[PDB]
Amino acid sequence: TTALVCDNGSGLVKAGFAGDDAPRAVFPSIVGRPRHQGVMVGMGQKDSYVGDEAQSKRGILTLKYPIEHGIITNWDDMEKIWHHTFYNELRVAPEEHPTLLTEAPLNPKANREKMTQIMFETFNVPAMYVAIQAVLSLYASGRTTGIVLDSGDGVTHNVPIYEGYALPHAIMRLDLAGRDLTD
Amino acid sequence: TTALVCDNGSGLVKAGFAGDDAPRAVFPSIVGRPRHQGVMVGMGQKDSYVGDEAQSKRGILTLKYPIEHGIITNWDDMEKIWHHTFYNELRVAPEEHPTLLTEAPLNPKANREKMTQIMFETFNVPAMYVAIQAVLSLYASGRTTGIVLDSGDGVTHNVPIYEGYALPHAIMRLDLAGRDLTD
Amino acid sequence: MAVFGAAAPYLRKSEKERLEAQTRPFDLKKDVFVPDDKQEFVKAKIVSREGGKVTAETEYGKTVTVKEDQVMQQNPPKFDKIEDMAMLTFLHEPAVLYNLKDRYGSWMIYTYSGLFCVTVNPYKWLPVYTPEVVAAYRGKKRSEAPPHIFSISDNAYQYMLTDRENQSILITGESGAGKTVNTKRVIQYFAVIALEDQIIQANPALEAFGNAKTVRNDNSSRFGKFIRIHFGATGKLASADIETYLLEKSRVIFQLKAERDYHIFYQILSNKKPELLDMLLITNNPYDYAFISQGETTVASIDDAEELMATDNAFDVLGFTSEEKNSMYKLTGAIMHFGNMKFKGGGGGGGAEPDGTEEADKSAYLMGLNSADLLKGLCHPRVKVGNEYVTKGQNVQQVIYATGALAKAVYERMFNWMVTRINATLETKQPRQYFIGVLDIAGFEIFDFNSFEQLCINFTNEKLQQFFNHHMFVLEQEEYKKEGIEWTFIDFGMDLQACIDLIEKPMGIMSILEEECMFPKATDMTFKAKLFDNHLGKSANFQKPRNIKGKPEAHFSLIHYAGIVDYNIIGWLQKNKDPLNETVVGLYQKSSLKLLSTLFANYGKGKAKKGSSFQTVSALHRENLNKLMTNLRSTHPHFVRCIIPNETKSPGVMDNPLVMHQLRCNGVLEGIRICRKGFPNRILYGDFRQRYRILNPASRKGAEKLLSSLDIDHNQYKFGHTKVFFKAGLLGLLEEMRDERL
Ligand SMILES: Nc1ncnc2c1ncn2[C@@H]1O[C@H](COP(=O)(O)OP(=O)(O)O)[C@@H](O)[C@H]1O
Ligand SMILES: Nc1ncnc2c1ncn2[C@@H]1O[C@H](COP(=O)(O)OP(=O)(O)O)[C@@H](O)[C@H]1O
Ligand SMILES: [Mg+2]
Ligand SMILES: [Mg+2]
Repeated sequence: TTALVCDNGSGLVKAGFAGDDAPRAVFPSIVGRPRHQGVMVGMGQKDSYVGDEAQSKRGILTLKYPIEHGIITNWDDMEKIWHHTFYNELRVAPEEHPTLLTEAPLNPKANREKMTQIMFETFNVPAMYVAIQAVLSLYASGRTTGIVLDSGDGVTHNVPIYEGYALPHAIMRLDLAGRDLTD
Repeated sequence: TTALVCDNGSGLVKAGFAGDDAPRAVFPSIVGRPRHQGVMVGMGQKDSYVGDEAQSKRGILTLKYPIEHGIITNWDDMEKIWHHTFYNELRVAPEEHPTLLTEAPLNPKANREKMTQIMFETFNVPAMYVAIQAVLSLYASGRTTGIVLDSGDGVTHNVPIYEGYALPHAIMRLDLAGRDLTD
Repeated sequence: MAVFGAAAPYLRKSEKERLEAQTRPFDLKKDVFVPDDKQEFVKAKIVSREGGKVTAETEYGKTVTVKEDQVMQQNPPKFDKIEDMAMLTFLHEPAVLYNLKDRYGSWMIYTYSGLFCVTVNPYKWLPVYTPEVVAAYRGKKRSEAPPHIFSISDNAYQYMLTDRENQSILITGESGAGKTVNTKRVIQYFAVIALEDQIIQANPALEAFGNAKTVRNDNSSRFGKFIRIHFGATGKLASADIETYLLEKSRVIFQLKAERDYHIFYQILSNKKPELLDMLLITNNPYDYAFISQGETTVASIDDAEELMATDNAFDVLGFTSEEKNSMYKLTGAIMHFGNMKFKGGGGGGGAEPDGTEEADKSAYLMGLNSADLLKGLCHPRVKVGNEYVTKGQNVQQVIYATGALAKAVYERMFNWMVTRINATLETKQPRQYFIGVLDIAGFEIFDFNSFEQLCINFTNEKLQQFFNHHMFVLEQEEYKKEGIEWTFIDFGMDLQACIDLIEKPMGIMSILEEECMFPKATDMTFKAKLFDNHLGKSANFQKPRNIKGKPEAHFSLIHYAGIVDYNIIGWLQKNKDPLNETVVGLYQKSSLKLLSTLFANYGKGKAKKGSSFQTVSALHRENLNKLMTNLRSTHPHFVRCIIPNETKSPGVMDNPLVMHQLRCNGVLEGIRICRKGFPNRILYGDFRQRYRILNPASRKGAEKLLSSLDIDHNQYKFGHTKVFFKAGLLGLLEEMRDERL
């Protein structure tokens, strides 16, 4: 079999198969609901637009981000995002694909616990693992030492790694990110 | 055949084949252990860095000297030091090479006995001998009389020798040495 | 025997001569083999066994003494010159060597070895291959027909006609020892039984592009040539198909110090054609170029001038025109100039940019590409992420690896396209019914400086041997069920598969190397440490290396069917990587030259492919081997072994160590060892009666009564209904008591 690498991130979900040179699916992590009434009868509009499709109907939807700063705040929306990623984007059954997930440092333990519970129960993934953003970023850079500054849309954190050994007491986190810049 | 002249000392192991002008391998006598966990997988870090390698990884290791004041306090660490000296720095199998060891005057008898037992059992050297660090120094000076003051890193001592006859009742030992100066 | 004409002597000796040679002095007690220093063993007479000290007088007159624990009996006269090694009363490693030696002394070229066939190339013309023998041989079954290739060929033909299944022939031997002419005469035999000229005309293109000079052989072949000879519905020759497998790419870029590269480059540098040199702007000095100068510059292996001329003529008389030949020549020249590329790290940035461009300019002109576009692609590869394209950064090492991978890939595609063109030209419009396969592969080469390529070759040979062991076991079980004598059902595969599982399976040496080359900071010491941590003591085949006669270096040693083989880690990591560049392939597809055809394709359910960076030579090899085994296993196999008699050209003389090495690498010792653990000696009750009933002068009861009086233990024999099986010790005891009886 083959492993599946999904990165929820913040503001952009990116997923693909392991061993690939770039994620196959990249799309905003947005859940939209219609705020108007709807007069035409027979079209049968769906009650929730998820993913990049919500961008197309941006003008008649109330876009909501399931996560504020790394932490998931709307679990149902996150389940919808994961279902869309697994079915409508990769078109694969997670019943036979181990899943690698990415999670930022210094976060509530309940977050990881609920993530793993959802993955194991709702989708019945055979196995799964959770990793830190900084370690992966260092992996991709072809380096074994150095301090990595990861600044996404949710949170900006610095992690120093020396000879493959982390320095937990020196890890720094700051909530300033792209969303605050947009605001 | 040839004989190996190992001088454990304290804080600096120096060794080389007998008859050479100068010692072949000189390196600090420290054992380093990683005090962190390690995040990167697949590197396969060794659990103990011994010898000069530990000097290059000082920032992620805790260093322990196996010799406090002449005597050996951590026998596993000293065995690691001896193995590294025999198999890496010199790259010579001790199965067919007699060994000459040196130690300071007025040391516990258990130290010498255990050193001899380890050398005959673990490494199975054909033969070995033990000498005082002062008489060898007197030899190296091309003299046969006078007093010798051997101020190493662990212990200092004065040994008077006249016409090749040592005077045990006049040997003096003081525990002040380079380590105390560093402290 | 009169049917075999005047070739009868070589094919077999007359029964009268056999009887005449049977009687000669031999004392089984003290005529046993003795170890020797110059050779493994010598024929010598032991004066007596004085404790642990013995005195053996050999043919050379030496009186050396040997330890008593390594003495072993010798073949008696009545079983000398045996046709089949399976029937030898005492199965021993040098006994087969000496029997073959004395058989070639009498010029017995062909020998049975149970399931194997031993054929030593004669150095003089013989009448055995006269077509009259071929014409008059038809009508004889393998059992009665004495040893020769025609026997197994006819047996396989009969199987394909009657059992209605595909058959395959596997030939093993060193190139240049007569393999080519052996294949020629085999195909001639097939034609007689019903395109030999076409095959002969097309071979030069193949060995010209597939052979290179090594220490052992000056014309060593690497790729796994394979030929499927098809037949019609009525069992008549229809047409032939040709395929290639397991072509090595590492030889293109990396060469050992005392070895050359492929003959193509050296042949191209021949000065007898100045037009190609001047129109390709090729530097006439091989030293200047980087790819070739690393290895040995030149040897007196074969004169490249006339060989190149013959290859060009063969291409000219082939179906395609000269523009295509110019295309291959210019593409080979382009492959030659990729080594002149140089790159310098940017002063203010990590990315490295080129310094010189004249070589790049001329190369791009050659392929009809743009130098600026190629340099941008090499320096800044484009990659598709999601729905948008982004540029990736590359350092000097990565771009060098990419250039090497591109060169290797383009060469491989050229060779594959050439093979397809040759197959299309050879193809005739006859229907393709069941075929007969012919497989030629490199042997279990052994050096004192074994490396990654040798490891791959040895692994392939070990897999082939394991297949052979499984096939022989199946045949043995079939014979046992036919005879109703069925015991020891344990299969003979896992014993050799234990070493295989330490190579291809996850956590094996190959998998560990594949992972390690991915790690950004891998080094040889770390790789060795990981191997030692994961295999020393934990596996039953990984062990420490051994230092003998001042060998240059040894890192680790494996136990194979051919013995202990040590490999050198150094250099493996750098050459394992094969990272291809996608944008360069896209540019090639956009080119204005024929090259786009070879690179035409390269890299609702959502299957995932493999990243360019995640490309290693080791994996492809494995994949190729698998796609070969999934095919070769579909046909009934047959085995042919070719053994060189001596290093020198002088006929008759032999070098025992060379024969020992050939036997060890051919797996004959493995066959004899597998046979001896069971009951290799099987005799009919009629022969046993007429030869041994005089022992107890006086059929189930008679045989039981006779054997009960010989103090034969129950477990030393198997009592059957048609044949009776004996152990070697039983035969020796019977021989001794016959000798004392008479
Ligand atoms: N070219 C650019 N210039 C400036 N900001 C950018 C650019 N591209 C992306 N961003 C910002 O980066 C954010 C995306 O961050 P992302 O990498 O998805 O974080 P995470 O990995 O945590 O999801 C967006 O909100 C956007 O504002
Ligand atoms: N030039 C110097 N100045 C000051 N201290 C020195 C100098 N050279 C050596 N030392 C001290 O001597 C110590 C080494 O002592 P050494 O002769 O190795 O003792 P031993 O033989 O028992 O190992 C070191 O700790 C170092 O601080
Ligand atoms: Mg992120
Ligand atoms: Mg000292």
